[PDB]
Amino acid sequence: TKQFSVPNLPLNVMSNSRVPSLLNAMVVSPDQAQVVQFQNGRCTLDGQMLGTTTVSASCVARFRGKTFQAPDNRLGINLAEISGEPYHAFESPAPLGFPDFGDGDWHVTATKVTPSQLEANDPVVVGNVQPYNPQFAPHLGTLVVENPTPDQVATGTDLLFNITWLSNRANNRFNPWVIPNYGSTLTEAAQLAPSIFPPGFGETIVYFNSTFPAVGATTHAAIPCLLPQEFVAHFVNEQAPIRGEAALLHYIDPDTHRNLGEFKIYPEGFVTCVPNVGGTGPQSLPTNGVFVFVSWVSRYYQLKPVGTAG
Amino acid sequence: TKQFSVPNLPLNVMSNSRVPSLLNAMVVSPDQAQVVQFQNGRCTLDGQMLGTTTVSASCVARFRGKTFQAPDNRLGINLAEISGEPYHAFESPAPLGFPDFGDGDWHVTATKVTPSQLEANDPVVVGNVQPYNPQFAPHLGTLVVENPTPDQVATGTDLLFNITWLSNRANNRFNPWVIPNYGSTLTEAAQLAPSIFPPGFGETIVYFNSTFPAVGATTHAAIPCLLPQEFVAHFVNEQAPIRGEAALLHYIDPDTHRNLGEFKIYPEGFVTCVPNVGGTGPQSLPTNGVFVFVSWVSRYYQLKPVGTAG
Ligand SMILES: CC(=O)N[C@@H]1[C@@H](O[C@@H]2O[C@H](CO)[C@H](O)[C@H](O)[C@H]2O[C@@H]2O[C@@H](C)[C@@H](O)[C@@H](O)[C@@H]2O)[C@H](O[C@@H]2O[C@@H](C)[C@@H](O)[C@@H](O)[C@@H]2O)[C@@H](CO)O[C@@H]1O
Ligand SMILES: CC(=O)N[C@@H]1[C@@H](O[C@@H]2O[C@H](CO)[C@H](O)[C@H](O)[C@H]2O[C@@H]2O[C@@H](C)[C@@H](O)[C@@H](O)[C@@H]2O)[C@H](O[C@@H]2O[C@@H](C)[C@@H](O)[C@@H](O)[C@@H]2O)[C@@H](CO)O[C@@H]1O
Ligand SMILES: [Cl-]
Ligand SMILES: [Cl-]
Ligand SMILES: [Cl-]
Ligand SMILES: [Cl-]
Ligand SMILES: [Cl-]
Ligand SMILES: [Cl-]
Ligand SMILES: [Cl-]
Ligand SMILES: [Cl-]
Ligand SMILES: [Cl-]
Ligand SMILES: [Cl-]
Ligand SMILES: [Cl-]
Ligand SMILES: [Mg+2]
Ligand SMILES: [Mg+2]
Repeated sequence: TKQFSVPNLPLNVMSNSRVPSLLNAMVVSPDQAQVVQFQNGRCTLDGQMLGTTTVSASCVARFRGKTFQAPDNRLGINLAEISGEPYHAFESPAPLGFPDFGDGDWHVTATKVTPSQLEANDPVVVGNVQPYNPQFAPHLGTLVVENPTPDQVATGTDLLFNITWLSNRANNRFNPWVIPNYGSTLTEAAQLAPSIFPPGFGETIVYFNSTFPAVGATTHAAIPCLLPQEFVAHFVNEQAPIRGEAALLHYIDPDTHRNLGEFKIYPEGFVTCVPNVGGTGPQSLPTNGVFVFVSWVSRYYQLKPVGTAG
Repeated sequence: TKQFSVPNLPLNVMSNSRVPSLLNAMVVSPDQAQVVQFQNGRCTLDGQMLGTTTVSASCVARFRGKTFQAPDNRLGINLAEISGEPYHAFESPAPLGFPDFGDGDWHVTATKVTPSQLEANDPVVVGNVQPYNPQFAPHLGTLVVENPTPDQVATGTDLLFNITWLSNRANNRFNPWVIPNYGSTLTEAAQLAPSIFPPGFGETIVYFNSTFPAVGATTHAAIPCLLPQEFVAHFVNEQAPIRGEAALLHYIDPDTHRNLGEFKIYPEGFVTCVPNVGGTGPQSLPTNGVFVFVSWVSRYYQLKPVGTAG
């Protein structure tokens, strides 16, 4: 009998669930090629996270591990959870929050996190991770940092990594839809968050975008996700049981309470709308509105078209 | 009619409200030398943020601005809000989320954020900010990045800054309690979040600590804050009116459901406990417990001592 709700925070104060950035737009992308299968920002309406999704904003697209010396002055990393708890294979696709961008270089900045190594001196290590490299095995807990600086880092150093920026592979653009190949063969427990297929009734998937230093992207420096991280954290906190086939939301002007558009959020944890034909759908709406739960509805509830005709 | 609550997320999945890091401890510091007056992580129980506190996890201890050339190849920054909205003086102490560490160097990593500047090439600028230097004027919207790399950045470049690490000043240790001098004279509107005084009844302030690359700290790489960021986000979302002089919380083992300790959270937005005499108070409790609202209480409700005798 805990009733379902969404966070009533304005869109442009909530954050991406695949990079640590503010949300500043929502778009649709119906005629786009890739499957939709992000591993971060995946959460059911009753609060079960899927893939590698963490509830922790400060773990989104981070990773942590201990260093070892790999061939040709490459820096191997044995992964742990960002909390420092051990990471074991065969249970999830990768550690919690682990970045899910497969189509380009991760230019990373790391710091030492052992307090005894933080009494003095420069704790930073930088480098790049190439998820398309053959020595990228996050399911089994290991990856490589190419061209580290310093070249020489003592074995067993505990490092916490951030993605400072992403870039395209040579002669391609960087597609932020493409998830990594996590390697191995995943147990049933460690299964990827499923892919999401286009719903019916003229509906198209809604993406929440952030501007992000993603250099050479197909999207013009924009990272899409299926749910704001605050939605993930809200559903995990609430654990409201699913009581309908989908959940109708209204996107409200917060001051004047006018309804700016109708959306559906499905049990599997993604939002849809029906774009006004020939326009950008929700992209033209102001970004300072607030989502509110109206009611559960069935799958065939017909949404009012949102946006302008063009 | 909206009843008060706190997020029922385990402590060690919630995040600091003064740096973007996981919480991994809670401590007390009764014989602490400094006043308690953080500007980030400040929120009333009914959801009014104070100081520079933002609701947005991805704005905590970040800042943004446009570059200009300052004397001696110093890199001046004209601040904006992290959202890119303009920042104007005389309304807040500094932009939303602006870092509130005054006692040491900020070693910062910035990226370009203009999509047209992100089609190719390396978008990173690094440097350090010295909040104790005379050209640090965050209230009026301007600061300086010393020793930038590149040392030549075009004027008017939009940059988003993160604090990669902090370090002590020469011949001192870095005290993370010390807030910056924001400069100028603050209007009534732009007032600092007030300082917090020790409450009675044998209570002492509870700090939520993160391990963080703060080099040479008085705390050994630990950043304290008064509220998890998720508490800030929760109170802003809920807006539950204050209906008592303080709010009694229990810190519950989430599986065994047993009570590990009693705490009070006050309307002004800080947590207290009564340490068992001679011990570290809440510091010895497991960090995977969950805070639960019991009831409103008066200021003179007597907490059972928490922790061990030593
Ligand atoms: C090794 C190096 O410096 N290479 C330069 C190019 O940059 C590399 O380009 C690759 C794709 O072709 C890939 O994106 C690499 O990640 C990228 O290397 C990164 O960026 C450079 C600038 C350095 O900082 C490296 O340390 C870093 O790993 C560069 O290509 C241009 O920029 C990159 C970011 C990419 O957008 C590419 O498409 C652009 O043409 C070229 C020309 O500037 O110069 C070197 O080859
Ligand atoms: C300019 C420089 O390289 N200085 C070195 C010292 O580092 C500086 O120390 C200052 C305090 O005395 C202050 O913290 C500066 O921020 C710090 O400079 C930073 O760290 C160094 C290592 C470089 O990366 C700089 O680019 C950066 O700005 C260094 O002091 C020792 O480390 C620092 C972090 C601090 O903890 C200090 O107390 C330590 O003694 C010394 C000895 O290694 O070497 C240079 O002087
Ligand atoms: Cl019911
Ligand atoms: Cl709602
Ligand atoms: Cl989690
Ligand atoms: Cl240690
Ligand atoms: Cl049903
Ligand atoms: Cl219906
Ligand atoms: Cl009532
Ligand atoms: Cl209620
Ligand atoms: Cl509660
Ligand atoms: Cl805010
Ligand atoms: Cl009482
Ligand atoms: Mg899992
Ligand atoms: Mg203000």
